Amino acid sequence: SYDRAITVFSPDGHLFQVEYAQEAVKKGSTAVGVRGRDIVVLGVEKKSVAKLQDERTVRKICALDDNVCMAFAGLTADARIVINRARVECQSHRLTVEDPVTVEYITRYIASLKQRYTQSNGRRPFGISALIVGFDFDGTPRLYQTDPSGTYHAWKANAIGRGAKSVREFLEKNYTDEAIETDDLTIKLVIKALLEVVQSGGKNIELAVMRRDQSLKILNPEEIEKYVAEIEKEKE
Amino acid sequence: NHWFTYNETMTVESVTQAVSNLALQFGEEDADPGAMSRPFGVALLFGG
Amino acid sequence: YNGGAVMAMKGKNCVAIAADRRFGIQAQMVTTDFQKIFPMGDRLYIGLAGLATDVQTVAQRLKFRLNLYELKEGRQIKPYTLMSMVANLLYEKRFGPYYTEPVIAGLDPKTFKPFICSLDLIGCPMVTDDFVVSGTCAEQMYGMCESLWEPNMDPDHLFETISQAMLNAVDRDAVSGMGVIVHIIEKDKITTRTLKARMD
Amino acid sequence: MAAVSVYAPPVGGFSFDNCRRNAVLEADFAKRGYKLPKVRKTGTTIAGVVYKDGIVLGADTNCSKIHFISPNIYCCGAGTAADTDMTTQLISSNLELHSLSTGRLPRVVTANRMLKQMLFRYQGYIGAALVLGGVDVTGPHLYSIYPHGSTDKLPYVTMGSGSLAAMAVFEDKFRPDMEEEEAKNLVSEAIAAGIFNNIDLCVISKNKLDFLRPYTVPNKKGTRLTTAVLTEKITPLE
Amino acid sequence: PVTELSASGPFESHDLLRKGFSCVKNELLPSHPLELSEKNFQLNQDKMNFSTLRNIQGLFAPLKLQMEFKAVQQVQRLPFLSSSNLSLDVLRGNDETIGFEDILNDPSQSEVMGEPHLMVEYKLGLL
Amino acid sequence: MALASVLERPLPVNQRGFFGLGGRADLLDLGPGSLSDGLSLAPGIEMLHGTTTLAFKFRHGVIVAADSRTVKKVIEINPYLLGTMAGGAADCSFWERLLARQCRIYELRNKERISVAAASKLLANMVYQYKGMGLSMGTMICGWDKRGPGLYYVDSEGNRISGATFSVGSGSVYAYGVMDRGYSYDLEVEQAYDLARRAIYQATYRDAYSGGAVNLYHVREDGWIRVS
Amino acid sequence: MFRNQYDNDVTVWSPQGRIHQIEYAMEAVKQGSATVGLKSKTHAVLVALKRAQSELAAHQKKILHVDNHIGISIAGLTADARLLCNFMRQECLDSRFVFDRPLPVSRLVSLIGSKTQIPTQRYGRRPYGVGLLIAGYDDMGPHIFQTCPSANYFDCRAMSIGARSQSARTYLERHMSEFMECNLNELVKHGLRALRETLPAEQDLTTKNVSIGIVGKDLEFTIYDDDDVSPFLEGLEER
Amino acid sequence: MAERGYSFSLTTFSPSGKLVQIEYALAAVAGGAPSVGIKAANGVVLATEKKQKSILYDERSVHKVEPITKHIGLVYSGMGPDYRVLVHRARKLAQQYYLVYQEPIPTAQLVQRVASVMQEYTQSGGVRPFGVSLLICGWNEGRPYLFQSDPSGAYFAWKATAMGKNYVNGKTFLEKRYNEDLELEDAIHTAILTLKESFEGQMTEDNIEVGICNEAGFRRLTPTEVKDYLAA
Amino acid sequence: RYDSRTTIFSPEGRLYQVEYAMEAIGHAGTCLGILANDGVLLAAERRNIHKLLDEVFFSEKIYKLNEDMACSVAGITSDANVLTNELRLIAQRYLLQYQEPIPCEQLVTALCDIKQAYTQFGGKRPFGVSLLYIGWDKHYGFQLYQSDPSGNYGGWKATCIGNNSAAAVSMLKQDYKEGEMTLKSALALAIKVLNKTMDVSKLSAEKVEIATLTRENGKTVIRVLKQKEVEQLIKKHEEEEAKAER
Amino acid sequence: MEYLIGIQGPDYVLVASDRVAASNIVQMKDDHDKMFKMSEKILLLCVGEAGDTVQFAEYIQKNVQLYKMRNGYELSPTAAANFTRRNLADCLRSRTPYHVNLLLAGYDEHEGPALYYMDYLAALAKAPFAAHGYGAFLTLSILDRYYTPTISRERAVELLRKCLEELQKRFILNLPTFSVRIIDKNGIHDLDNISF
Repeated sequence: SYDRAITVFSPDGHLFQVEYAQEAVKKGSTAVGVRGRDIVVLGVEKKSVAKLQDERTVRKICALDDNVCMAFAGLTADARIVINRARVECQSHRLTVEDPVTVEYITRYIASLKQRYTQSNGRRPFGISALIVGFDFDGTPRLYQTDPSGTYHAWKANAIGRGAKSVREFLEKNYTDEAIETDDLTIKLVIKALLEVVQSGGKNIELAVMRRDQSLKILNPEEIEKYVAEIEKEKE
Repeated sequence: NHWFTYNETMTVESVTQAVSNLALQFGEEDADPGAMSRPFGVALLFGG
Repeated sequence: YNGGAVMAMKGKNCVAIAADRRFGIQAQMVTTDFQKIFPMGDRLYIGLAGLATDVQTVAQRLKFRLNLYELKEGRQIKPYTLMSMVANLLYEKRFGPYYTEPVIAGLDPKTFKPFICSLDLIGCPMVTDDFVVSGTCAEQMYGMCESLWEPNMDPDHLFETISQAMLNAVDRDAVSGMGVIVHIIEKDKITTRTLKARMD
Repeated sequence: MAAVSVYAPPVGGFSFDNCRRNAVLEADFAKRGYKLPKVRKTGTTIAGVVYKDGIVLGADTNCSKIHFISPNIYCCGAGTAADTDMTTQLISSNLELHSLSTGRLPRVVTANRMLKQMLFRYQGYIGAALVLGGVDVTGPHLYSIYPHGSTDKLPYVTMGSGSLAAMAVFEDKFRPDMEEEEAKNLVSEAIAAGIFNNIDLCVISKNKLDFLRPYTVPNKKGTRLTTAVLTEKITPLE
Repeated sequence: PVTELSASGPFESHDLLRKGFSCVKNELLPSHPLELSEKNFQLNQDKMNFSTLRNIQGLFAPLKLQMEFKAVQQVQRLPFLSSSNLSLDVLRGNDETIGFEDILNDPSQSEVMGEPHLMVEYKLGLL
Repeated sequence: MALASVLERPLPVNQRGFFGLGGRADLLDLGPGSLSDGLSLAPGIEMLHGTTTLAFKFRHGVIVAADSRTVKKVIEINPYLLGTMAGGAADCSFWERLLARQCRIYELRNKERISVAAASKLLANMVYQYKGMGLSMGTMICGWDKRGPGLYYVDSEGNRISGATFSVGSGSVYAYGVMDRGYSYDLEVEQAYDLARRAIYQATYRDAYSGGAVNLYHVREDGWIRVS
Repeated sequence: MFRNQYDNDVTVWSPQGRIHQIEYAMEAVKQGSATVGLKSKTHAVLVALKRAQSELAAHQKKILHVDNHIGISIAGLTADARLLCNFMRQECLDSRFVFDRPLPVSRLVSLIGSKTQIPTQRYGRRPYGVGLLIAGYDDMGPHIFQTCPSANYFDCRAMSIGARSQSARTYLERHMSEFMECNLNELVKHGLRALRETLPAEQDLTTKNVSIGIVGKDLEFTIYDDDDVSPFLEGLEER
Repeated sequence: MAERGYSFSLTTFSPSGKLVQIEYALAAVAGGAPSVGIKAANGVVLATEKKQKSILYDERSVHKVEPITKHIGLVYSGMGPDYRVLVHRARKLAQQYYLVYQEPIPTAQLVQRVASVMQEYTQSGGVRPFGVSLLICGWNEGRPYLFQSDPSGAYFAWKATAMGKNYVNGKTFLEKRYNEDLELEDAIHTAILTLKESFEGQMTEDNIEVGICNEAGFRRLTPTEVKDYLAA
Repeated sequence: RYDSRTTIFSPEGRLYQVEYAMEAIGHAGTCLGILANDGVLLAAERRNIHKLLDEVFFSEKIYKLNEDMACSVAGITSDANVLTNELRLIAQRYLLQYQEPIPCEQLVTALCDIKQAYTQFGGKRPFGVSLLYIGWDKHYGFQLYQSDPSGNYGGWKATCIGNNSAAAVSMLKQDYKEGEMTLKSALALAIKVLNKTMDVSKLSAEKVEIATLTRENGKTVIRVLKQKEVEQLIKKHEEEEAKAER
Repeated sequence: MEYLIGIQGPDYVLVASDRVAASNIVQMKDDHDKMFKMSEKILLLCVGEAGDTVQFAEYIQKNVQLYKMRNGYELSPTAAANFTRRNLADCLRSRTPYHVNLLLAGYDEHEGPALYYMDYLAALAKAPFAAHGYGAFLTLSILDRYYTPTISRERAVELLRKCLEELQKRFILNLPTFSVRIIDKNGIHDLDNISF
């Protein structure tokens, strides 16, 4: 009839411990994923950067295979666990069927792992939600999202984390077919969505793009600042 | 599994019975680990 | 296949460990020319004659255990303790052994007293104070070592004697392409010499 | 490192890898004359008798074949050298634990049980044939344990290569309740008859051994006892 | 010839990258006569002791020993870290004997250990 | 009872029928015709065997052909995927029925059909698990996926070869010869060559046991057809 | 009031010496719908009342087939009834396999008793919330057994279990002196009149809400449902 | 005294990071019989107070000062059964070290392995910490060792220490009278005096226990030897 | 909703038992790590400073894990012993399989996976240990990592854990020069910070242990400074503070 | 009837392997690649049983790629060689007669070229040149007679052709077409098949 147990329904029919894990997700840095035509983009805000930190070690965009990528929001240690399991599963699927994982296959596997941890009130759910972008083996760009309960959906553009609602409103109002025509417009649309929650933009923004038949490429701060400068020019 | 073993389509009621055998196995967690430990919170409508 | 031959002798406050090298060979099948002598410490060495794959496996597992021991105990291992670790590993096979047969040759890092040893493939150690041999040519190696070894040698006489024993043991009138590598451990330095028979 | 292929934690004990590999490899090498390494054996004459107030254990020598198991129990071994060494060391440490808990100096029957049950556990695959002998509050006890796990409590026993000559000498000249010198000479004589085509001697005596004082750990020490060249390379270190 | 291919239903799934190199061809005849005798030795010793307790004293005796064994083995350390089995040894009687499992191929330094979560949730029966 | 249940051994002492180092042990081994039927996961020396087969890729598909007829020489895995027989009849039939079960489960989960590479790899894994245990398979998986026409030879010895021309059987040496082909043959011209090749097998035989016509095949993009 | 610490678990004895989760499981049996079992010298019939939410649903399957000579009628939780029915069917198969003969009804019921007694002592379990009316036929004649959530079983001349089954039991106690020499038709009619006694004065037995299962000397266990019950209901005088 | 159940669980930190069930196990140690360890220049002394203080005890039966090997010895203050179970384990660990390395275990290595066992017992839940803090005295490499392992599994190397009842006053006494150049005999005198500080009446050789460790190895003094030391 | 288990989220998504585990370090001794251009260092406050405590193993807090790495724990000491043992094991397992020394972040990641496993499965207390790692590898050179009871690591150029870590971090952030640090200036900054944050007592080279990691002739050299050098550093700092005053 | 061969130069590694997959129960074109790309600058050349070699090389490839995915950088040729040695040792003992002969070629920016021989018992040996399969001793004698450490890519290819032609002289046989590849600081490059 309450929370405090993972496997107990409340009289309204709510499992509140899973919902509190999703509360844990809603505090993390905002992650924005936009699915383009031939490029798929991921962008995470670098919330409260410390100057004496190796930023390479606190990155929230990761490569699962050569075609699949993933950004997360939530508790970072849970995310590390889930990411490494997903990497092993990508390689194991390649060993099983020779074919690269479809982005749905690895999204489904990640969700099944999180769903295993939402059972058995002697375990603790993973307090992360992931944005799994990628390209299928036949070249279709994909963007999926899993959440702590083990539930995944396919999106055109999405945001998770703190300020996901404002960014998702911006994306709904601004994601069209004319914002997707080029790779550059997709990148600038992700940066513009992230600039809706990021103060002092450009230096708190972590972009990584993945073009078709190419590996994940993290954009260095110089390229990101060039894109932000282009955005301000286009503001006129 | 039914097609492999018996070379025919499983009837609607038999599919529903197999899913029910899976779905009624809650509680009793320390008996067959990997069991569910609570009722499934989903109602299904098999139409065939 | 030739397992090889590893030898060790004692001098005066110095040890020598030697193994054959196979300079010129284009053999095939299982590996023949392998690395046989592994530094296990500042003044501690192990020679491993036998199947090449098992020599490498034993060396790697021994280094695993030795590195862990030296980190936990914060001290440099002693030759006799290395003997006992090697015996414990070799015996934990025992039913399906490693086809390797080691010799330990080192200097104790308190009084720099020579230690030499030789185990079999399941780890029964033989600690002598004059010389040890290990390999498929132990009979004539033993004969030559008995005929040439003199007590209280010095580094140069040790080098000469161990080189002569190896060369005239693997001889078979076939020292062609047969090499000998010799490490001479002393309190101050370690001198490695790779040498050939003059006949060639 | 977290290997991907590991599900359950590893255990200890004998390994039994290399078993099939060694079978194929030994069949292959034997078909080519390659002489894989062999195990060391210690077949030599070991003998023991019970005199009036103790036992005498004897062996051939250049080595030391008379093992230590307790201040009151000693052992000789024939068979695989590593097997007798490891067997006697394990039972010696077990008897140290036993005595250190009980506060009593051990019993020879305890050592016999440990040895026979360990040798039965490894179904004769540990090649340790032993001549156990010691002295407790019960008196002098001499046993002979065999690699398959069968013992035999005896007044005199011999093992090794000259076992038949030494057994003949014992049947000739053994008498119940000899003196320490008589039994020492008999064991030496049996060994010598077993070798001719030095001799170690271990004497555990009842009146050299106090079974009323509390047991204290003994101190141990240890065992195991021309042509011209062309130097191609030199490389001093340090 | 082992028969038993559950092959009625050989539908089981394995993780290819984690199965390593498995050869069911040779997993029917142990590699050594002593392989299984040593693998299952504490198991067989417990079964022998429970059998003698059952036959001499009754159902209660093995049940209480198994219940104590189950209890102590459960306040333990998560499987990716080595435990001491202090209470389990006191119950089984191994607190004053050293076998060859204790000195050979030490479990405390395994040379290989899996992932924490994978090893924990394998012990939980989840695969 | 509750204690033995809290223990969850089950071991043959905490049960009923134990009278030594074992005894009757709840039924002296006697049990039931299974506890689980199928529809769920759960000395006869005279097994059967096969003879002659072709298969080439194409520009317009993949073309299987077998030594006529009776007996079966081509397994019809599902509408979009074919496979031939060599070695044990039960081995080929069973393991590719299991493959079709896997292919249909895949299609249900993923809403798209399995690729030929994935299907042949699944089969190669299933029969590689029991390598050296006497399985005798000589199948030859062919189909059409998003990558175009596919043709793989999967073997019970772990082999899994991709190729654009395969041939198994007695007349294989004469049938791989006579395979003077081109990747851009017309469909009629392809049927021509496979007919002629199984023929140049049987130009030393005639209709009879494993004899008849050519049991030709054709894997189109929308599933295979039986030409004749 | 002083009861709250001792009734939440089946492993706690109340200071009055009562397990309360057992009694609550017995209530779970009372929450089904009435089913009747009675036997003559040659037949053992099971009559059950089905609920289907009164429209748009096939009714509950209340009489189940266990073997050619055993059939059960359930009242209580359905999941428990299915678990116990799977157990009964497996035990009957095992008997036919090993011994080639039909498992005796009393032996089956004893096995059910042990199986359902274990949850009422163990932690992390709950009693079975289903009560059964087992109708059998073996070498010893017809049999009617009643199994309970408490893991008790009773050999009955006749019995009704379920919701408002006291009225059926009053009828059966009044009329049991003539059950034995009844033939199949009027035995099933007796069961039907008892089941009707478990109903309001307005409602009446129809084909849509009556399920019947007969086992007997010549019959194997057969279940009559929804149109097969008409021969039995046609001759039933009004209330 | 139930801080929101932070007091009753071994696996729950309190909001301030304390584990107030391992410090309640340290209150079992500080309520045990006094122990003293003094590391002299050529040996270590382990003196304790016996709980078996009446005439009806066989004194060849159960001891509080125990040997682990020839060169290592223990005393405890705390709960006696926990001590016994840890002593048999320490003896097993020492013999495993000998069997592997053919050398007696060093004092520090033994202390580390015993402390790892204790730590294991402080982390699971459904189990209880050990109610003993040990003093380990050893002699390795011509150098005495005195260690102390507490119920949490955290060991300390000491020059002198005191456990059990009245151990803060005991440590204060030891600070004023310990000097490094102390010889083993003066160490025995000082250890007996530190025990005599916090002692319940007249002290006999039959209600205290002493064990020394020097080059010759660990040894428990006989009641005659303790009588002689007490007479001076 | 509450804080009795590690396996329970509060209704704002907080794992309170992990936060309490992380609160145990703020009691422990101040461990400080600084990254320079030619080496790394670990400066640790000797918390156990009693009179009768013996002269101990080469360092109380600094532990060697490889030939190439060292750590410096703060928190519960027994958990730290378990964790450093497992660190050494993990490193030797990597060396056994690849015949190459483990890279520093892979070791940190493996230990932090262990710590996270203890914060995720119920009925297991998390490790109240925050570690501080320093090392060198052929990929990224000199590295300094930090780890906290939740299994949550990060690489720094100067960080502090333990008592008064926040004041120390403010001082480092004000005074650490990125790119222009050498090991002597890093040692000066370490003494300065570790002085201003140990204000329960006056700094002396008996309440601090300093270990430096460098590369000399192709080998890593983990070296724990001798007591007679830390005194010279403290004198250099005191003379500097006298000059900067007047 | 398999052939492997490797030649290591000052900045390149040149490997060749025959394209026959005979498996003579089936008729097929040669087409067979016995070189597996473990990473961007590592090749594993495997000869041995049929099916057992491809499975082993694919397992090794998936583990090398998993290392790259987890860690961001790649395994060096030496670390991949030792990982392969350990896995071949584990597979050789699990799988009774299991003859997989390997030849790992690679390039590392901070180690240069690297060729590794590994016999059927998993004994890794870094070598300047190597060869498996038929006539391996004769190829090795020719190479030893003619291999010099500063050999060029063109001269190494020509020496390879010498080895194959001189094996064709001593053994009157088909000598099929050989895949030739080279590994330098720019990755794996395909060269022209040696055909005769």
